[PDB]
Amino acid sequence: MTGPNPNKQAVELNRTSLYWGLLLIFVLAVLFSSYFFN
Amino acid sequence: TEGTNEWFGVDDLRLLAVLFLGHWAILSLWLGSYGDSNEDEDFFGEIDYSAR
Amino acid sequence: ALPWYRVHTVVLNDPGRLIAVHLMHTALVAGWAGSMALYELAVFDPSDPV
Amino acid sequence: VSLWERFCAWITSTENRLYIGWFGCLMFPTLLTATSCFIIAFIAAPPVDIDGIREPVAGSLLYGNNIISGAVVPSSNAIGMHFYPIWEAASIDEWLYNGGPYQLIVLHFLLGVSAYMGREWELSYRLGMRPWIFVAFSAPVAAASAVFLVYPIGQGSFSDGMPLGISGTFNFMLVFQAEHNILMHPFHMAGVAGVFGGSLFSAMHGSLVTSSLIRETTENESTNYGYKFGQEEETYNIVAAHGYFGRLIFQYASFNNSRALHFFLALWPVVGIWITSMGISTMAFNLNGFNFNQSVVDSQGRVINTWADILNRANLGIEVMHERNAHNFPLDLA
Amino acid sequence: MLTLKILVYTTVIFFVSLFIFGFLSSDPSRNPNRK
Amino acid sequence: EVQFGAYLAVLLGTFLPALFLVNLFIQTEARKAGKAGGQDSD
Amino acid sequence: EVQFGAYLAVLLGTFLPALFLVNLFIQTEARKAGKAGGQDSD
Amino acid sequence: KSQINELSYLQVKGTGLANRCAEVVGEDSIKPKPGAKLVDMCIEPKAWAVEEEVGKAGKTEKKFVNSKVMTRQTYTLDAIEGPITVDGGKITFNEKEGIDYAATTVQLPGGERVPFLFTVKDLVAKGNGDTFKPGFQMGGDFNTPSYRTGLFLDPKGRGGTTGYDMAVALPALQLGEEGDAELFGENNKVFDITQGRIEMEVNKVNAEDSEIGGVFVATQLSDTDMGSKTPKKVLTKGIFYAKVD
Amino acid sequence: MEALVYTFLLIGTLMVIFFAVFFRETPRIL
Ligand code: CLA
Ligand code: CLA
Ligand code: CLA
Ligand code: CLA
Ligand code: CLA
Ligand SMILES: CC(C)=CCC/C(C)=C/CC/C(C)=C/CC/C(C)=C/CC/C(C)=C/CC/C(C)=C/CC/C(C)=C/CC/C(C)=C/CC/C(C)=C/CC1=CC(=O)C(C)=C(C)C1=O
Ligand SMILES: CCCCCCCCCCCCCCCC(=O)OC[C@H](CO[C@@H]1O[C@H](CS(=O)(=O)O)[C@@H](O)[C@H](O)[C@H]1O)OC(=O)CCCCCCCCCCCCCCC
Ligand SMILES: CCCCCCCCCCCCCCCC(=O)OC[C@H](COP(=O)(O)OC[C@@H](O)CO)OC(=O)CCCCCCCCCCCCCCC
Ligand code: OEX
Ligand SMILES: [Fe+2]
Repeated sequence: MTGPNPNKQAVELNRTSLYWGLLLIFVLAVLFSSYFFN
Repeated sequence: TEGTNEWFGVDDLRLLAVLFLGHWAILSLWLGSYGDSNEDEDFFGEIDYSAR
Repeated sequence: ALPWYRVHTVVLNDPGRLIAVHLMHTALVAGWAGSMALYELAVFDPSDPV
Repeated sequence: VSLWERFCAWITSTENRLYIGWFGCLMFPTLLTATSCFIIAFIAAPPVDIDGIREPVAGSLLYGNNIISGAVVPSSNAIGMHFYPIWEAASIDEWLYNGGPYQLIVLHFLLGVSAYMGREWELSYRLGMRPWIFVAFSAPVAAASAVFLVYPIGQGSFSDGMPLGISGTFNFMLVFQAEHNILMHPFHMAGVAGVFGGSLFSAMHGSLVTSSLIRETTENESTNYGYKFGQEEETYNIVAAHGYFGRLIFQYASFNNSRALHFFLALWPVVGIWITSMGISTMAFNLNGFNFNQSVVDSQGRVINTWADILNRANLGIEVMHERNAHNFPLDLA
Repeated sequence: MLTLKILVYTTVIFFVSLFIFGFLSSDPSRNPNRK
Repeated sequence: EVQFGAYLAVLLGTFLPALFLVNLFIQTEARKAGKAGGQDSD
Repeated sequence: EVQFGAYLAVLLGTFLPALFLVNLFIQTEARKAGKAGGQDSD
Repeated sequence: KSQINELSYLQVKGTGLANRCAEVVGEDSIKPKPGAKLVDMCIEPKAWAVEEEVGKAGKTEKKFVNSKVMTRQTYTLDAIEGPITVDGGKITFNEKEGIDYAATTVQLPGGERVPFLFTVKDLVAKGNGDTFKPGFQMGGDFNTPSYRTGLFLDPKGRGGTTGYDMAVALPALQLGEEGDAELFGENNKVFDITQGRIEMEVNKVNAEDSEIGGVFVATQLSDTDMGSKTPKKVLTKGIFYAKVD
Repeated sequence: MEALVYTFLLIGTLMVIFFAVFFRETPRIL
């Protein structure tokens, strides 16, 4: 190895942006399912 | 020809030059350190710690 | 404190890990093209090329 | 200073991630070739004439199998015991038909496992350890060489060798039962006692240590965090677990010595698998197990059945059905 | 098929010779006791 | 007759990205409970 | 002929429990980076 | 030859020599006697070809692609006996005994394995003239038996003269008035006999040694596994050798 | 189509064997 990277950061996702990203996936799953099942 | 009774499976003459140049190419590496040493230096141990 | 859309900007001031990342995209592109072409040979049928 | 001394210093260095050693010079090229051919022959390999009757048995995943049924098929009955490498096969298609990769995998396996065993010796020498972990590993090496090497020798063909698979294992065990009666043989009896006893004393020793652990944690965190690595204090009250087992059976049946205790855990399985692997070996040369068929008779002389006669009728069912086309003559001499 | 065969005897007696001349390389003296 | 690879498209198109976004939230709350130093940091 | 509900059994039997065990590791390392107080806690 | 007969058994074995027919030396004429009986006719093919649908530039006419044999050295026929009867117009041959079948398997492009029984059973040869000459050329029909004798058991355990006759691990197929008649073809095992046409051609004779030998060409039909598939036409070529006595 | 799942389970199992050997949590005294 070498030394520890000084470019370590942390990732954040608040409770607000969770519900956006969940609803984004389910609505795209509702929309595109009917075409994939054909 | 599988069940021929030939030495080390050497079917053709070309495979010998493979064997001789394999043992000797590492033998010559080995003689670069452990060769050309004194063949007349003993010990009363069970194990020798002479040199490199 | 990075958002999820800035997580890969830790490699801006790090050339040594800029390569290791660019090698990992390469190992996924090359692994795709190998495993796609293995998938296509199980599906291809050379019975009638006409 | 020399190039060889700077290479011997690296190849015997314990400062490597994995110790290579001088046995790794022929462990690693052997086992990586047994591996890289096994993954290809298990996934993509055409069917193989095993019975020598030109009825090819599928064994790979691309030819409609799964994890259970798929298997690297042993070589042909037509080859038998002959050495069949790639260069003595005139094409790879002729090699893969006649059971090619079974000999390439097995022979590079038994060299690599007998070199993995000597590698366990070598690092014990360079670390200051007493040497004999590799003697305990002799017991599965004895058993691997019994079903892949010794049993094809005494039966005269690699086709009787063990198929590299899961359903092929149970084709091997049942046909070995009908032709050799392994369950009545006292060396399979001495290794069933080796692994039933081995799994007993494993879970019996592992419970008495875990029973007598010393308080070093709280009830919120894990039990395992009361052991700091490399500590010099003993992590369990061994007097406590001795007084428990000294009352659970009686007093004199308990090892107070932890060294003699941890030796008996290494004795019992390993001796049980040395003896078992020399059961397959002595039954490779058709010295079968016991045969008590028609042993109990009345005074009239009529045969009174026993449990061995019921066991015989199970052996007669597998004997008349194994290799149902390969036989032409009334006695399975092979 | 006689071109592959040449390649194997190279690779075998390469590593076999590393094995043979490995233990001839004063191998008992390579212990943590002394030297 | 429907395509039987569409069940794998939808139910992994739901679950795999949605379980991803849950993970970025759980480690967000763990870092906030990590710094806070009381009863949950450990 | 195979059962087409087995793809949903296996590929969710892999992914859903295996993505679960990843989450317990990521929040474990976030709590350790949370308490540590340097460059990653936030 | 007599050169092969010089060797002992330990010098021939493992060398692939016993597979190969002899090489006759020189050319002359030999006359078949009234009681003339053919002694050591061996036939060995040197090339194989299976009739397929070939991928030309724009067309798909049927042509022969060749193939690689995969059973190793087991293809040669040997020791084939038979009397040489003299019809007035044309000399004839009818084989009687000897090893007159050699089962073998060739592989096509694509990975398809085509087994076929290579045989000369019940051969009626007819050739121009009376005496064997370097221009002599005889041939005729032979009967191919089936590749499997009727007591062969398939993976389910079904044969023509033994075994079951239904899908033994599918016990709900024989329910109803129809039964299992949807898979009827894979239950009925039919022994099949087809025809084959060989064309031999003598070109080198010894009369001082009474042994002939030349080039043949044989066509026949591959196997079907008792009606499991459509058999395919197999052409082969090679060299033979015979002792005319 | 069926054997594609079996292959992915096998090489996916060999991945986590690779990461467990080389990326192991190295134990340390003190
Ligand atoms: C050559 C290609 C390339 C490269 C190397 C980058 C590199 C970068 N971009 Mg950029 N970008 C690109 C193309 C590229 N971009 C394109 C084409 C667009 C238009 C869509 C954008 C739009 C864009 C925006 C709007 C932003 C960036 C940002 C960034 C930075 C961080 C990326 C990050 O955090 O994402 C992390 C991403 C994730 C954690 C998940 C993303 C999930 C995606 C949406 C779906 C999954 C991807 C899918 C599997 C890919 C299939 C392959 C397909 C590309 C063929 C980084 C410097 C950020 C920036 O400016 O840095 C401060 C930022 O805010 N990019
Ligand atoms: C280095 C480790 C190693 C070892 C031990 C083997 C061993 C073997 N391989 Mg393998 N192989 C290896 C690496 C290795 N392989 C690698 C790295 C590859 C990838 C290229 C292959 C690829 C490969 C293929 C593709 C095939 C083999 C095959 C074989 C077998 C026969 C090969 C042969 O003729 O050996 C040559 C051996 C010798 C000439 C003998 C050397 C022994 C020396 C001389 C020591 C003896 C000392 C002597 C007795 C002292 C006498 C003193 C005097 C005074 C009397 C054999 C089991 C074949 C096989 O298994 O087919 C079934 C086969 O087809 N191998
Ligand atoms: C089954 C494998 C095996 C293993 C793991 C060991 C292990 C050991 N042997 Mg040993 N040995 C063996 C078989 C084995 N032996 C056999 C079969 C012989 C008789 C030929 C010997 C003769 C022998 C002597 C004379 C010496 C050792 C020594 C040693 C120790 C150090 C390693 C060394 O330098 O030996 C080198 C390794 C060997 C000699 C055997 C190599 C075995 C290979 C890896 C696998 C088996 C292949 C087969 C036997 C070779 C056939 C070749 C042919 C096909 C061409 C170690 C405990 C040394 C020691 O410490 O003694 C105190 C020592 O001086 N051994
Ligand atoms: C209650 C039932 C019972 C029990 C407990 C046993 C117990 C046993 N039977 Mg037995 N048997 C039974 C019923 C039973 N039998 C019945 C009913 C039959 C008749 C069908 C048989 C027929 C039978 C046969 C025919 C055989 C046994 C054998 C054995 C032994 C197996 C141990 C073994 O092979 O490990 C030893 C370990 C190995 C063989 C593995 C070696 C692996 C090497 C060292 C390394 C491999 C590494 C691997 C490739 C990769 C590692 C992981 C990687 C990711 C790194 C054991 C004593 C076998 C035997 O006698 O011993 C040979 C045997 O051949 N039995
Ligand atoms: C009902 C419970 C039971 C019991 C008591 C046994 C007992 C036995 N089985 Mg068995 N078995 C069982 C269930 C049982 N089995 C089941 C459910 C199966 C699977 C279907 C098998 C399958 C099986 C196979 C396949 C084989 C056995 C064998 C054996 C024998 C040795 C096993 C051994 O040493 O294990 C290891 C355990 C120990 C060493 C602990 C000690 C066990 C002994 C018997 C107790 C000692 C107490 C002593 C007699 C009393 C005096 C002491 C006193 C002074 C305090 C032994 C007679 C083997 C055999 O045939 O041997 C002849 C054998 O081949 N068994
Ligand atoms: C008066 C009237 C009415 C008349 C009728 C007469 C009458 C009263 C009759 C009744 C009498 C009657 C039958 C009573 C007898 C009672 C009796 C014994 C009945 C039970 C019957 C029976 C079959 C018993 C025999 C079975 C038995 C218990 C066998 C014991 C087996 C045995 C000796 C095992 C030892 C194995 C062993 C060596 C284990 C140690 C190895 C091991 C790894 C242990 C782990 C371990 C051990 C340690 O040591 C310590 C330290 C630690 C750390 C540790 O890990
Ligand atoms: C009708 C015929 C009658 C029988 C005839 C005899 C035939 C041959 C018998 C062979 C006897 C061999 C004696 C070996 C002694 C020895 O091992 O000591 C090793 C130590 C020494 O004891 C330890 O010894 C130490 C004292 S000292 O070393 O002995 O001085 C002491 O510190 C320590 O506490 C103590 O545990 O003992 C132990 O650690 C316990 C293991 C005992 C193993 C013996 C049992 C036999 C093997 C099990 C059966 C096979 C297993 C597989 C079965 C499937
Ligand atoms: C092969 C591997 C497959 C990889 C797939 C994995 C990645 C998949 C998921 C990533 C995308 C996640 C999007 C997160 C979303 C997210 O977290 O939002 C938050 C994000 C930015 O938020 P901030 O900058 O406030 O973030 C602060 C940080 O603390 C957290 O981000 O917003 C966006 O990036 C743009 C807004 C998109 C928000 C969606 C808007 C559309 C609303 C939904 C519309 C549907 C309803 C329609 C009704 C008609
Ligand atoms: O190869 Mn496999 O199994 Ca031994 O027995 Mn004889 O050979 Mn065959 O029969 Mn039974
Ligand atoms: Fe212990």
